Amino acid sequence: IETVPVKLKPGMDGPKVKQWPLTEEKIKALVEICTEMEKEGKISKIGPENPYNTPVFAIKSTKWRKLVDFRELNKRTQDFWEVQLGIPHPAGLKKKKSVTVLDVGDAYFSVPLDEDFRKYTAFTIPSINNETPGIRYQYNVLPQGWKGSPAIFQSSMTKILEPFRKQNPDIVIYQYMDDLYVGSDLEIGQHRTKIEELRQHLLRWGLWMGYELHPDKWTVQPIVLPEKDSWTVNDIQKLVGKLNWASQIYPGIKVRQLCKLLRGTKALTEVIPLTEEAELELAENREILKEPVHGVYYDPSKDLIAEIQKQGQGQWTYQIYQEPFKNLKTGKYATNDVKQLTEAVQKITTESIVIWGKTPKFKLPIQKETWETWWTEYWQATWIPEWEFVNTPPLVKLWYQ
Amino acid sequence: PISPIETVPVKLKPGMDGPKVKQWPLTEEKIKALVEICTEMEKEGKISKIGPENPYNTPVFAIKTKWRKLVDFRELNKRTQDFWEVQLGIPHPAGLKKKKSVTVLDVGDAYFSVPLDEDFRKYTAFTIPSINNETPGIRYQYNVLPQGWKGSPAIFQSSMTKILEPFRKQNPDIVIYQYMDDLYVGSDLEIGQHRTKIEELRQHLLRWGLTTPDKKHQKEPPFLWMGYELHPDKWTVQPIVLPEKDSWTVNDIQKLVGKLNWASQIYPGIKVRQLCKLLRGTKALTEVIPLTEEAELELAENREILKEPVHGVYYDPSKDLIAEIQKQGQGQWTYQIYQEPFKNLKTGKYARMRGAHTNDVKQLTEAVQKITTESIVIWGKTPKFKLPIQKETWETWWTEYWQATWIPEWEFVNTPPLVKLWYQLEKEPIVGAETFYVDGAANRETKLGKAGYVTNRGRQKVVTLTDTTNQKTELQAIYLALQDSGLEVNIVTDSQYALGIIQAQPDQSESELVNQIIEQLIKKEKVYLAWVPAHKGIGGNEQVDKLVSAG
Ligand SMILES: Cc1cc(C#N)cc(C)c1Oc1nc(Nc2ccc(C#N)cc2)nc(N)c1Br
Repeated sequence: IETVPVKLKPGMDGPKVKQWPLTEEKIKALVEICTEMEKEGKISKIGPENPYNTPVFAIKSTKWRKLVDFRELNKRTQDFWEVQLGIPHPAGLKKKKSVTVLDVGDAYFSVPLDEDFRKYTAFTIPSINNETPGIRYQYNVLPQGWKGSPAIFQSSMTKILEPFRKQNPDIVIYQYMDDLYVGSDLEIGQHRTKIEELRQHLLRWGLWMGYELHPDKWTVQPIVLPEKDSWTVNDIQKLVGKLNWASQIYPGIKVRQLCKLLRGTKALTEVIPLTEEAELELAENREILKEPVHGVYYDPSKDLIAEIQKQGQGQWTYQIYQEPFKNLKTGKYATNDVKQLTEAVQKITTESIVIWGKTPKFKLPIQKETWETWWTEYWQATWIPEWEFVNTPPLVKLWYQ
Repeated sequence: PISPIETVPVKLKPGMDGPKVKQWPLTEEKIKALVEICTEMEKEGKISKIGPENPYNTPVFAIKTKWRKLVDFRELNKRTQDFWEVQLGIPHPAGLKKKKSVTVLDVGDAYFSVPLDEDFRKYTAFTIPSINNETPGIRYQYNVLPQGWKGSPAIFQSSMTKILEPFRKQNPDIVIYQYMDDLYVGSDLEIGQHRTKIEELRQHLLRWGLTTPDKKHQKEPPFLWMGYELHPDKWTVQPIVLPEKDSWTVNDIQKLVGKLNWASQIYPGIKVRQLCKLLRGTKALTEVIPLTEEAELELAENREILKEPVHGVYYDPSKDLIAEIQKQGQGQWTYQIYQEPFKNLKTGKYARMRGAHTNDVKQLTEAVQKITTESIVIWGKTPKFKLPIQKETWETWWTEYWQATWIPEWEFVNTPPLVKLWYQLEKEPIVGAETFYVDGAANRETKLGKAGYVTNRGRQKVVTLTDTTNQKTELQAIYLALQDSGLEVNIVTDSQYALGIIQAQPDQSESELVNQIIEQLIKKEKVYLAWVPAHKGIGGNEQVDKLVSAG
């Protein structure tokens, strides 16, 4: 075809991002893959006159697949993939009974890439012990990972799906990066049969989460207040802190009564008996906390942020919000920390996409370097969200279950 | 010669035109030398004469020995495209495989041997001025990589890599390491079968415009390379001499820490901490620093380690790496990495405080993480560790700590001092233990503070502090509960900050206070520590808050 011209356009210059170290086996996989890609005309060796660089890694079940971190490039191309060739996101999508995620990235290998943009897709396979200088390539065709690729292709993506959509008008199909999200209120065998049908449309033309997703079964995790026969002073204090915190998100919470309960200067171990009203308040708060937050609404113009807390014993908790503590969804996830953490990250990101058509920035409770070393080992998506490292303030841990 | 290899396109920076700098008038000596150097270069095709239509210029100078052309590409460099960094790192001897014979070839007039993009040559124009700038100068521009230009390093290396590409394919046995003008070649061929293969290369390089020195102007072991001393089946660091000095300047200590530090890649147990402490406080480079006893203590222990030489072994990609760590003092960790027991591939140290307070267990993990990345770089694989911490100490810490922490394949080795958490806080409040509601206020303006407590057994103390913050007070208030209290105590606070510190089980701090508090927590049999919101009228919070609110 003819190639859609692209631009960063102002005084954002392209990406100059260091290549994180890779294990021997990943490096090999990567040269094996990139020798083929060169063969097929998808990428070309480049010379030193290309100062740009984007990191690449390899990931896995039985075959290795190549993954490129276009996070910066995406950041610096924002105006083009968002405002100049946006893909609208359908609100309908979360409401569906079953959503199936399908990889379509192999499509982008058929469209070529604007010749004057190619320079920005530079990456480096590096070498063990820095012995050799490291093989430099760049993309000639639309790359998987860059949010520009589905921007371009949507014109094509639309023609391919036209009949399927015409014949299935209650099936909602959404494209995010390399994947297609396909939602129905069909019964599962039917939902599943329609997915095969959809695959075959694609097959002419060229083509943690278990199987499908179930967005209509996606209820938030309430902040939960222990029920208790018996109450100690400690227990009330824990309870007062835990509600006093909740007040600053949930409108309607009240603590007065329990503060009454804590009258003097007493021992923590000392038991203290539930009041008439004190009990009344408790259940009244319990009720508020079950229902989501009144007042909090998604602003598409602000970034989505995601916090995660290690709850111990294979459990994690999480919150998505735009302005701090004003939560838009809160949740939960259930063999080693980093693995578990990267699964949660993929889960939370997947939901985030279904709901808002955008990935959250993560606040990860882990040492940067641990994470950078280990994340690629279990990661299995084709996107990579943005992330920063953070120390979980120990109370927030406690206030979520 | 001038390689036939195709050129690399080059371009000025987007909003920029090439330089138009004025040629300062030169002396005749220099005029003469330049004319001389320039004709000869002209005659080998390195530069070509041009007219006065070419409107670009750079300055030329000559320094003495015998004469040398110095061009100043300050403007053209500031004005020329950026490029990719040459090498992303430097190989480590530990990562190298052993070799029977090695040969180090040097490429002659390297840059001048590689062509410059025709389109770019224009901008390299320079001018030999006439005596006292009466008449028009002689104008030349470059046909090859000029010396001092921003692009030369990179373009040379690519060129050389392209030129080697085939030869490597054709000779998978042999190995070549390209750095700058140098090539470093090695094989496990026997000296004559090797020497021949060198030749196929030298001719190979000539076939492409690159000349090298003749068949008996080339070194024999041990090779000196990037501060290392490389031998066929071993390596170590170029020789380290620690000066005997009755008086140490800042500079002297600076250079020593450098050498020791460099030394620590193979000599185990080098320590540099007490020497580095001397460097705190901005002092002149010539200022003499009195050695403390502990620095002196350290300097001799380093001398012992260094007295007899130590070497390291090369890597064998069939066997596993085993990495051992030892705690050699406060904040000081030392490691050695090997494949067969005690044939060390390399050695090293870690001594880094991340944040303000920390504990041995956290430190050990930081250390593991550092060595893990380091191994990916040098060997492409991570090791098996042999750590001085009980699996059960490690288990206890990770599960109950809120950060995700994960270390790969390891084992406990009993090489003391052992890593241990020195106190553990209780999980539930203690019956028959006194409860200290503690608090701290501080006037933000007088900076006086008040640190106090109230208890459920009636006690109340309220001390007065001077120049401190809110943070310090709520910490002084805890120190107090722990001093005045018994072997088991419950302590209630409104500071999340204080809780933070302490919940993390520190055993080391940058605060003197927190170190006092740690001492105390080590003495206790039991501690439980709880938090409540400030100013919410809580039983007991409210009472300390009153007592502590004057000022
Ligand atoms: C060949 C060579 C010589 C010198 C230099 N000088 C420096 C370097 C980086 C070299 O490259 C390599 N050397 C070795 N092992 C090795 C073994 C013994 C000796 C000796 N003596 C030198 C190198 N392995 C490699 N893969 C590479 Br690449």
